[PDB]
Amino acid sequence: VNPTVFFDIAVDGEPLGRVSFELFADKVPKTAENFRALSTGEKGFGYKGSCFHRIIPGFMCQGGDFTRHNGTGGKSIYGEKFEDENFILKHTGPGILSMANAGPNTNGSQFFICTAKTEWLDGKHVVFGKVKEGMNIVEAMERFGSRNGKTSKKITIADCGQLE
Repeated sequence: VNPTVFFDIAVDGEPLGRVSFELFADKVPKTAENFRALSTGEKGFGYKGSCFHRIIPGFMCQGGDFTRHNGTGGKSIYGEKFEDENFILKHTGPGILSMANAGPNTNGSQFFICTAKTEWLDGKHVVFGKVKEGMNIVEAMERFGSRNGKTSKKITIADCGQLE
């Protein structure tokens, strides 16, 4: 019953592969629905064509800024920001999908895929999904990152949508 969303990842325009995410709509329905709708683009905007602007190997891949492409922008389907829904789920290891924010109750569209256990984020970032297929593609993306987060090539979501 939990939706599955896919991204097709491209590196400087060249196809890399597909990642699919289970979203935990049963635990965080409002947060999961935001990501789902942004992935299908059904509201008229969303993730298709946007980039991963910050990739730190051994930490995380961050994306979702589809308005300024650098970590300053993005917006949710509910408005510019929405609240922290709950903190039931924890950052338990690689593959966790969690919301980026700028303080309490400022979720927009930016998210990060964890590539390590990041327990110090528990209770501050809302966990809402996990990689289902294609963790190996996330691992491949991670190699184009750097210590300060700058990417050596442009990593883009060439296509995205809902599978299940």
